[PDB]
Amino acid sequence: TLRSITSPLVAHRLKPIRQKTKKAVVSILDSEEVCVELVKEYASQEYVKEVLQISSDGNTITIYYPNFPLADRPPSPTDNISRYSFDNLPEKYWRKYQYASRFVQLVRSKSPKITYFTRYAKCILMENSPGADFEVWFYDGVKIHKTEDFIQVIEKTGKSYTLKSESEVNSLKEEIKMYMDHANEGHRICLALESIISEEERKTRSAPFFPIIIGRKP
Amino acid sequence: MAFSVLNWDQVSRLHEVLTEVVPIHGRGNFPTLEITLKDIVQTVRSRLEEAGIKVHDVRLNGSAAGHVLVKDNGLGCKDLDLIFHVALPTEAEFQLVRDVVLCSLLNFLPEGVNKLKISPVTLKEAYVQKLVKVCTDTDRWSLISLSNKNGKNVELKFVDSIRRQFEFSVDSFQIILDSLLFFYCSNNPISEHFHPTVIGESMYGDFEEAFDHLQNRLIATKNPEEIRGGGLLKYSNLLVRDFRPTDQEEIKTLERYMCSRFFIDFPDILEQQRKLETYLQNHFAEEERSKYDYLMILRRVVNESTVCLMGHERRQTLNLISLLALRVLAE
Repeated sequence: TLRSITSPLVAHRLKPIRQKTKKAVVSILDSEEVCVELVKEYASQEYVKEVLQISSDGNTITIYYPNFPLADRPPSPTDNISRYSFDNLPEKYWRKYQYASRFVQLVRSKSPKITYFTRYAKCILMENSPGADFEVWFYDGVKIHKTEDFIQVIEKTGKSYTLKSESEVNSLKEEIKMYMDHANEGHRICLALESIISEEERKTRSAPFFPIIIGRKP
Repeated sequence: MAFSVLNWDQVSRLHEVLTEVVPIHGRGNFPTLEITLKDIVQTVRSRLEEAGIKVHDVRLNGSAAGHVLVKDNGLGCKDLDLIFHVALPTEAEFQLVRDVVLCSLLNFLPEGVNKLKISPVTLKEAYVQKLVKVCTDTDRWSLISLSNKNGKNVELKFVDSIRRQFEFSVDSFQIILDSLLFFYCSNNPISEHFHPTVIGESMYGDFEEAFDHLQNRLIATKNPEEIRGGGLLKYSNLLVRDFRPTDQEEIKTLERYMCSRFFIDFPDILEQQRKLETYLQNHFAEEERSKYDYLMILRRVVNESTVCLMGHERRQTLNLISLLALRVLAE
């Protein structure tokens, strides 16, 4: 089953973006739908063979074949369109859909959801929920970045290094332990705020409650 | 829904629809096909049964059912929609349904009957104008269209499950054709003292209420929740054909829903322009006088029923309607 290999993408609250690559065009439109254009070359110009329009909850996938020359936006759909639902998508389209999934997924991990200003650092919880990335930009220059797997640290000097697991976590210079403690306080706070704000949104259906900035620089 | 029994008048007019020779344009060099509804229905059903897909029902939809039930009404005879109640589990069957329909296309030719090696792709690119495959949670059906021009567009739709195509009362009619396809096995033709029992249906509600709406030229709907974007455009078509709401009170609310829901589905004005230009070229291909009146009805509705907070987008669409009028106002 397709559901057993990736989750359906979610483009809610994501800024529009047109990313060209060698074999594909993927675009997050203003409507929050996600479009993937298949591009083929014919000498003096590049065309678009098929279009994969993905809903904002990526649940409904519309795929069409117009004949078109590449443009600033995806070609408009004609009559010959096929609509599938996530669980009825045939394997022939999976690899491309997983391409869009990996794009959206990466964009979410750099699209802020909650920004929170402390007395020492600017935290940024990203949108790639659950276990969203968490950047701590200390005012003095030190960088910290937390993923579900690795934990990157940068120092004022620009010394750049990374960490795995709890083997190294405890054993470190006590100056650096302070930054992670404050960052985990911030992380717990941001996850609590996300949960409560989401629940209130569930009750109060209207304009989004994210992105959200909290506090200010001294 | 509820059952009704087609009277003799209705069965006769149905017979005329089913035996009317319809021309199919041939995109490209391909000759014009002189087909018939009876013939297509028979051939398609026979070959579907041969390929192992049971066809439970065959029905006649569109404005054709309404023209059968009430002679020369206001709705126009341009539509000829058929529905084949067919189970569609895997994509294999969807592809078989495409092959079967294209094969049965090959069957109508003068001397090209022996040219039984034209391929399904050249036939699609010569005779098919619109193709729609849907296999989602609730919706599950396939649609093949035939050429749309000086005659009439024949649309074949194969429904496994459908989100209950509710619309206005006046186009929710389906006629179960099986009884009449069976009736011809008779050696003599259908006469007044000797007709089959044919059954009409209404896809939501009391059938006799819809029939009344159709005789008295009424505007009605029953579940606005499941209304989507193009409802407003259909509503304006009813207006340009002198149909009135069932009660002037509630239609001010229906209008707002149609207006609001229209903006939800078409926020970008370029898509709006395409949608409108193609609607106009579909429903008023040659009705020159009807086009301007339609555009001005639309403008009236948009102006009166668009909520205040969307005034900005309101002006843009009112302006689009106006610009379309100046063109229908020169040629």
